[PDB]
Amino acid sequence: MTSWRDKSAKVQVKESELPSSIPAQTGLTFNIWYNKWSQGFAGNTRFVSPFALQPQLHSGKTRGDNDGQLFFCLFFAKGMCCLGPKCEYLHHIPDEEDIGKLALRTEVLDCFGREKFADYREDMGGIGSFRKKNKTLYVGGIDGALNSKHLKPAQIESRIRFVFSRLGDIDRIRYVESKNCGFVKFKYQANAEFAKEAMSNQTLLLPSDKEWDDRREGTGLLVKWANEDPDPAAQKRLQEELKLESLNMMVHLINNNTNSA
Amino acid sequence: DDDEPPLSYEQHIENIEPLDPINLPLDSQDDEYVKDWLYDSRPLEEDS
Amino acid sequence: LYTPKAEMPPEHLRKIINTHSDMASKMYNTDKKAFLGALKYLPHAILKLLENMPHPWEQAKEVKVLYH
Amino acid sequence: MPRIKTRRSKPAPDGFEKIKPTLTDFEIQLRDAQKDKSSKLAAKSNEQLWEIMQLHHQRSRYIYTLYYKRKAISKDLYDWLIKEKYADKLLIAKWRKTGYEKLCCLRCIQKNETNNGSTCICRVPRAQLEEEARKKGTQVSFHQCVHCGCRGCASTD
Amino acid sequence: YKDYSRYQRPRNVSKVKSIKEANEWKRQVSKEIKQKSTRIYDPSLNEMQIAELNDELNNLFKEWKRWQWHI
Amino acid sequence: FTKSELKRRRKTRKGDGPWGSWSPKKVIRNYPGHPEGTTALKFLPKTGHLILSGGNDHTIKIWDFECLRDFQGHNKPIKALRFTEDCQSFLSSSFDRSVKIWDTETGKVKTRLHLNSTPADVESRPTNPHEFIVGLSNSKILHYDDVQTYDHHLSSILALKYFPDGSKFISSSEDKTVRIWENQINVPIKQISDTASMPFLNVHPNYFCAQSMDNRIYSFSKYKRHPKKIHSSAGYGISLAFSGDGRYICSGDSKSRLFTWDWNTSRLLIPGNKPITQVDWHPSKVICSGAAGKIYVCD
Amino acid sequence: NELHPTLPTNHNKTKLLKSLKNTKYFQQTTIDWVEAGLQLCRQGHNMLN
Ligand SMILES: [Zn+2]
Ligand SMILES: [Zn+2]
Ligand SMILES: [Zn+2]
Ligand SMILES: [Zn+2]
Repeated sequence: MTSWRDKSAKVQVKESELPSSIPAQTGLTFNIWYNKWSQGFAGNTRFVSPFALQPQLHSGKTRGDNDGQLFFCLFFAKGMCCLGPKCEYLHHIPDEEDIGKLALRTEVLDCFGREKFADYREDMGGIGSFRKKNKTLYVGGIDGALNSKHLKPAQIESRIRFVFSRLGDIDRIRYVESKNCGFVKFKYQANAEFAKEAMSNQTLLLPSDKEWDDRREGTGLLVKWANEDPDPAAQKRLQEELKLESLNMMVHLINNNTNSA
Repeated sequence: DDDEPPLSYEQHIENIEPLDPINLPLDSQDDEYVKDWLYDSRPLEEDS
Repeated sequence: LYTPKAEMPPEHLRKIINTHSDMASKMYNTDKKAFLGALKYLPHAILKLLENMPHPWEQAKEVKVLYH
Repeated sequence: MPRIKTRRSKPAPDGFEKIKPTLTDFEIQLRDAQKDKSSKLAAKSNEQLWEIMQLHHQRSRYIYTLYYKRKAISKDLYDWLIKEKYADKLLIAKWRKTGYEKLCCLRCIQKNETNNGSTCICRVPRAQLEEEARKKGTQVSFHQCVHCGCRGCASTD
Repeated sequence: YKDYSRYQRPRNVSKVKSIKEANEWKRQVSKEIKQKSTRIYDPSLNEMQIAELNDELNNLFKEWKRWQWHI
Repeated sequence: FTKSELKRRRKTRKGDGPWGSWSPKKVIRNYPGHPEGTTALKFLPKTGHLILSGGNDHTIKIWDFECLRDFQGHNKPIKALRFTEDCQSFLSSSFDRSVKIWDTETGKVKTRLHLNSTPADVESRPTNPHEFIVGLSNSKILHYDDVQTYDHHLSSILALKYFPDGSKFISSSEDKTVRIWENQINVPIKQISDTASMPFLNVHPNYFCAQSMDNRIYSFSKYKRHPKKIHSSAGYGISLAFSGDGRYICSGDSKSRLFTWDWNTSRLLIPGNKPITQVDWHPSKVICSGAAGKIYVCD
Repeated sequence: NELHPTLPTNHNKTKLLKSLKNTKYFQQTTIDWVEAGLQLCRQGHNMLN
């Protein structure tokens, strides 16, 4: 309301300021059908995203708000949308009012409107599956994000807790030092889909660090979909919440038979 | 040259005047009926 | 019903062929398919071009075209 | 007949030079619009098409107002403009009809091209479109026509 | 470009250049470390051969120390 | 709705209708006005409100970023001009063997620096130290107290720069070398001999420099160039400009060396007269002095 | 050519360009012949590429 509904959305990147459509050259000749580079080897292909979402800054009314659009702007999340207030999709953190609109729709496709698939991708990356309502992200690749600063093991979690708290309500955040990776679980799936594209290829630097001028030189972190939590301290919480979900559905379902009779 | 692309019409051709065409001298007395319209692109196109 | 196919400015066509000079964006993916799908029709366009070639007496010849 | 000043082209009539400075100014705007402004968005590319349909509309609307609303050009000039492609023969003719005087495009009226046999939206009056916005409880979900971007050619608007 | 899959070690470690460059020469050791480690445990029975191959391992592993030492 | 009410509604759209709403580099400007050719250009470092342009007519004409004022007082061609950041001072240097200071406040010569042997083709103002760095056909760099002379290469010194950290002075000469100077020790810290005459250099606003030659523009802590026989300027946007003597303006990226554009200037109302002598960016615009007696603004 | 006549068929009611014009995807305009040739060369190279 005061932070979001009061203002209008702002142009994040100028349309001249947008990156070039060709990728960085990792081959000898450019391929025109498949917009990639062909001959020779294939190098790396991952780079730090130059752009990042400042959520309390860039949120505002847009064109999709008056139209009743259901879906969020993909390049609002990357910090890359050049249309600003003239864009057909939404430019704000998903809320309970917003996911209530997506409730019939979230089952088969994400908050960005892209269709979910049958099974997960091999590296658990990408959009996701409709078969599992996954609400947990695997925050990985943290060394290339931090530009190989050491720091400690719990300060890394402090960077994770500050950044992902702006991207929605959180169920829990777990960091594992031995695996150098984090597990962030959200209240809703739509926040998790939103924060996944928001934090792909980003860096946890906070310009109070000395490498802030060299934030671009790194690799960038991987936010991917999480697998199941293998400890039985969490497994028993899964079937406990699945039980409560089933009891909340049966009360709703006997009222269908009450009206059916 | 095969190296250079085919040049754009609106920049390099549209502005220039064309050139004279291959029109015969044409008589004024013998060819009076036809000299008005013999070399039109579509001859007598609007003559009802 | 029916009408007489609309007449379009020349600048509308010329913008299109200027825009598809270097096509590397993601928006061009359907249009990339369209060029391959038009390849079967291309000897027909060559016939309609070489039969409409200007004869020696005329400087320029304005033909009527149908474009995607 | 061709836009090129061929030898075949009949020379200009008398009142032409009084309106040649505006007509050249429309011409140089058209040359700028076709320059391959390379963009990445599909929303930006068709806006570049929308500017071209706007400029060509504005030129023919000016020639229409000179001959019909002001009668400040001769008929020999006005036929010379149409034969030398400066104005659209058909788009002017639709403007003469009582419904279509502020018409967007020849493309917009055509029933055939669309999915259902309808004109495009930018042919509907806004006050009617405001009415379904009152009905649905939702502000009007139209901004620009796809094949030009018009915002109401509607005669009432 | 320029692959790093073509050239040699190159022989001296100290003569190599900026850190983003020696990183890829370093993994250009580790793959042959990985490849010939898998070639250790094989039951292929040539005991003379795997002895000279064991010395090549110790050579490359010492190089791997040296590339880490330069960094 | 009524026809009068519907009339007052139809004006509420912004344009007249029907589009009325409900709810690389290019050449922007050409400036003539110098009588002779224009050798050097510098811009006001604080406000960006003016230019200081030298000439071959010995004058200096302050152009609005219109012509504000003329600064005479040199007897010969003004090869270099530099404006100071922390001072309201302008250091001009010419072919008359003198480095002349200028008080921008009152517009009069304050100081004249002496003991150069021959024409002085470069002035660079050291940022922190209140120093002047001049270099010339004298084959030496003279550090002026606004003190030190540096045993130079072996030939005339074309371009000189200053930086606050070590290697304070970067110098370039027609012996095809580029030296990095340790001024307190007053001897060479490092020599860069990879150039095959280096006529121009430019400091990136990354702590590096872009070095020029006839056919190869290098960088120093390459750039892909064909035959562009020989000024350089580095925008804060990475883009690295290159002025040619064959009229070609070679625009490049200082990250992939890639050359994304090459332009060609229209000479004037001779074909040999169309080079670009000097060039500079503001503190999104490019200001290039040419030997056709004109200043061109590239947007 | 005159010994073996091939007679045309009368049920060919769909020409190429007539049926092809009917679709929403094509539009119609008039331009110079040389411009038509240069567009076809630019398109035709772009297809084979
Ligand atoms: Zn957007
Ligand atoms: Zn229209
Ligand atoms: Zn329309
Ligand atoms: Zn319209």
